[PDB]
Amino acid sequence: GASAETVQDTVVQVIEQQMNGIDNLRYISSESNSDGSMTITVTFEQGTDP
Amino acid sequence: LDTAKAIRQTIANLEPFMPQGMKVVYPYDTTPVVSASIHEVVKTLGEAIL
Amino acid sequence: KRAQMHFFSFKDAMVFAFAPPSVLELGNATGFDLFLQDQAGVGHEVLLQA
Amino acid sequence: VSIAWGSSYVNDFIDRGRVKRVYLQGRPDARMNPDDLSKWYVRNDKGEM
Repeated sequence: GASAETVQDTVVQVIEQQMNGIDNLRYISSESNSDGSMTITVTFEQGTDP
Repeated sequence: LDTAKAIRQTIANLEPFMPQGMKVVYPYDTTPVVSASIHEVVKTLGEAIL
Repeated sequence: KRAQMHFFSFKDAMVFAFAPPSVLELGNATGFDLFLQDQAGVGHEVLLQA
Repeated sequence: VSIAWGSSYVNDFIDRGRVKRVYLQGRPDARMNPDDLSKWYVRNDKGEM
């Protein structure tokens, strides 16, 4: 039952701000949606142990 | 040397959004001693050969 | 494309059907990729126009 | 006791596009000295103070 905006500022942004102090972190992205879902994708450098 | 470089590079991109009267300064920074060490020893090295 | 013209030519709804790249591990989709950001904190309107 | 002196965190709030916190701490002059705390009155069961 949440709007993109609700998922982005209540959940998707409270997480992103902690996404640091992680090794070989190349880049981070995310999505927030009407259906209420969201996903953060933390992509790493070649050679990281998954 | 790569790291200090990269950050300087990340701010260079961010400075151009900063307000009217703020400048970025680098108070502490040990990067230089690294380059000084390698420049010296490298130099002696070559005196050793002559 | 022998099906791309079929609907992509609709005011009703875009129906862009496409094929996956050479190696799937990276994509679903060929060509290029990028994100336009918001470093000024202009807010949603500008970036949307940009 | 732990809201005026011990700035209590209550919830978030968007600030120019970034979630930040909202602290609730009594005024500075009402947590400075030992008798400066006698100022803080509580509620009374029977409505009183």
